[PDB]
Amino acid sequence: MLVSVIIPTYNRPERLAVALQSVQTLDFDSEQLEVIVVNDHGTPVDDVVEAAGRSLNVRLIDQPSQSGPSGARNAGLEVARGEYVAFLDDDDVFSPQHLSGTLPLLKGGADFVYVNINIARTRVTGTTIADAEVLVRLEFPYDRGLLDVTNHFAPSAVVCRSPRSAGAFFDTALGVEEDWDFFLRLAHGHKYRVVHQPEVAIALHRPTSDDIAALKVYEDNWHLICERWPAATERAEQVRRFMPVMYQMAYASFEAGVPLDHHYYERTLQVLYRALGDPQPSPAQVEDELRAALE
Ligand SMILES: O=c1ccn([C@@H]2O[C@H](COP(=O)(O)OP(=O)(O)O[C@H]3O[C@H](CO)[C@@H](O)[C@H](O)[C@H]3O)[C@@H](O)[C@H]2O)c(=O)[nH]1
Ligand SMILES: Nc1ncnc2c1ncn2[C@@H]1O[C@H](CO)[C@@H](O)[C@@H]1O
Ligand SMILES: [Mg+2]
Repeated sequence: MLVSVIIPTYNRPERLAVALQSVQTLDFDSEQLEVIVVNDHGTPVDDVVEAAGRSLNVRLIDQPSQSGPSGARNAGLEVARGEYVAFLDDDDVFSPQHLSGTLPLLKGGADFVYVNINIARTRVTGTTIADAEVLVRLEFPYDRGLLDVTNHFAPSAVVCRSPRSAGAFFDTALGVEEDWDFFLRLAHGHKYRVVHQPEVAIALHRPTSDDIAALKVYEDNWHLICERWPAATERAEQVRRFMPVMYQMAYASFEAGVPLDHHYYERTLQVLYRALGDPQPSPAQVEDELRAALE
């Protein structure tokens, strides 16, 4: 009724158990909450789901074919009855404040809250987020249009007004950055009021020919998405120009068989945020920082 948790899942029955248990330890009245698990035509997870359902109002949906996270999430958005929807990937965990920390902002007039993200390089549980080897923390406020440049959060961090009621769904033609496209669909396409909640955190758990072709899917979907959704300030429209620069440097390294920094994208976001801010750096300066971020 109040909140629908949507968990797309695929061949990770055991991570899905951790995510569900992190819903069960929510500091929240469970009579107001439903959970929708969507098996994207992988190994069955009935016994995993029938276990948690002894406490949560849980629904298991079985896809007719492997549809990608877009098609699986959409299946959840279609039946989610909550005024509000909270996405949770099957390999991530909520903190117990995930809803008590976001719902007051939504009831107050927000349409879309994202919380802080801890990039967890060790597996954790919901009540033990702050016992993990935290590699990076994504905590960028919404004051600069960073989200217009490229994505800086993840669906496990998002609680938002019923997208089925807005008629806003995931694009099934995108297997990567389908979330970036969806966030802009809500914020621009449907004028959702985006608000950052920095007092709540999730734990997000995260070959050359292999790598070059992989990042190329990302750049090409990033161009697609940029073209579909123009930036809502001129500075952000200018700072998009440094993304193909960052890609070119990534490709250069990959071709020389040199590895990039572990979280070079997340170091890149910090450079792009800087470039969007009060004293504006010259492009040669950003370029030098994109270097360090990637080295
Ligand atoms: O065919 C698939 C693959 C995955 N999933 C589920 O989708 C979620 C995300 O999959 P995962 O492999 O964990 O994604 P990440 O690599 O962590 O992130 C991807 O999905 C993110 C949102 O989770 C986007 O931010 C990024 O573009 C993209 O890299 C999880 O619930 C998966 O179980 C499906 O339902 N179907
Ligand atoms: N604009 C973009 N948005 C999201 N991801 C992007 C991206 N450009 C590349 N990537 C690639 O996807 C992974 C990011 O964590 C990593 O594989 C790599 O950084
Ligand atoms: Mg993941």
